[PDB]
Amino acid sequence: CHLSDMLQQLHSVNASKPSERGLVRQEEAEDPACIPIFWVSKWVDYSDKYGLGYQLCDNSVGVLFNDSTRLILYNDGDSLQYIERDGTESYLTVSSHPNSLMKKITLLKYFRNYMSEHLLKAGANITPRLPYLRTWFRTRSAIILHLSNGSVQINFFQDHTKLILCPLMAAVTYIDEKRDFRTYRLSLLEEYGCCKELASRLRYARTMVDKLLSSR
Amino acid sequence: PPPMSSM
Repeated sequence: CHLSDMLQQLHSVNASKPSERGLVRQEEAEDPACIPIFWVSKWVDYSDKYGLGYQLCDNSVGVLFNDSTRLILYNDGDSLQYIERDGTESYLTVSSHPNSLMKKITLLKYFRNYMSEHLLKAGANITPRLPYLRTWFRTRSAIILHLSNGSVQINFFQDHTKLILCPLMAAVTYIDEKRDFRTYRLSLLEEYGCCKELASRLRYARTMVDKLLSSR
Repeated sequence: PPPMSSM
């Protein structure tokens, strides 16, 4: 769990008051070598009945089911990863699958088909540099998605802005209102500052990471 | 609340 590292990285950037000091030189904090490998491109909240389905940017699809199990279909459309409630990981294929997983596979295929047909692909214009969804929650303002590689993604509903936080790179990717996809080193935002918009979202992010840490 | 991401 790299959540503690993430919280520390956010504590540090926020404490530097990046938008409240001198000349903001945000462009100097950009680091394309830190562009994430994975993020959530689409999601469907069917948690009142089945669970939460998501598409990663590589076109792989996962579901976190209401029974606390996870099923992930690789982008080849056949290879499967199943994670039981106790945490046991199994690797198989749809072509071979146990009869006991037929229902969950079918559900996943419906999720997959819907996302492929109906939703915008977040970061669609970007070539990325397999994690599963550890957990998620929603607020009035955002959906928060925690990936098993330590990444935390926050999608804001009102303005469609998004953060992808990676504690391994100590980086943040910001997708703005114009769908501009920019990756920054957090330490460099400390060094060079950032706009009020990103600064406010990083403050929000800290609160969300606290929530993740307090509900582990 | 929106039950899915942006269309």
